Amino acid sequence: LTEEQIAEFKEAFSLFDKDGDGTITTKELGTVMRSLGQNPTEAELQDMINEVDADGNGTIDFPEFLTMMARKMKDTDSEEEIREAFRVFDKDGNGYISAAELRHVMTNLGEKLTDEEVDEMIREADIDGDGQVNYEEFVQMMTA
Amino acid sequence: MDCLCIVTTKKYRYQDEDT
Ligand SMILES: [Ca+2]
Ligand SMILES: [Ca+2]
Ligand SMILES: [Ca+2]
Ligand SMILES: [Ca+2]
Repeated sequence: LTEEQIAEFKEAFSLFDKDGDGTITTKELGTVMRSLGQNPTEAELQDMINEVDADGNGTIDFPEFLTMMARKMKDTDSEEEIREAFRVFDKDGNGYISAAELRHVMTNLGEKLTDEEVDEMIREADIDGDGQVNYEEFVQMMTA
Repeated sequence: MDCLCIVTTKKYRYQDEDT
């Protein structure tokens, strides 16, 4: 794995963690998943975690984090993966991402992207140039 | 799901860095 990527993931890990313990909990991520315009219950909150959880404890630990990350870092057989990021980017649930919802998520995570950066990035998967990224456009970008 | 969508977001945001 590229050191550059490692340093980048370091940033992500720094945003999910809010206790300084070094482990991803349900209470920490739940807070972010809340700022996304949603409100999940204990059943939903663990459902999301179970997706990453493979040990059976209900917590995003390091062992699962490595495998989980490898499952996306080199994801080119996107099955449920498409939906994951699609449901995180598509807040309206219409199936079309834009500088509308993307801006919100980019700011929610705390990445170094301005409003102009959002529109620019949006044209990476935007082939027709409609200002939105559809499922087809996303598939041919993530899987291909 | 969550932390993984971040990895997906990073991949999608890393894919822009090409052309
Ligand atoms: Ca923590
Ligand atoms: Ca676990
Ligand atoms: Ca949408
Ligand atoms: Ca489009």
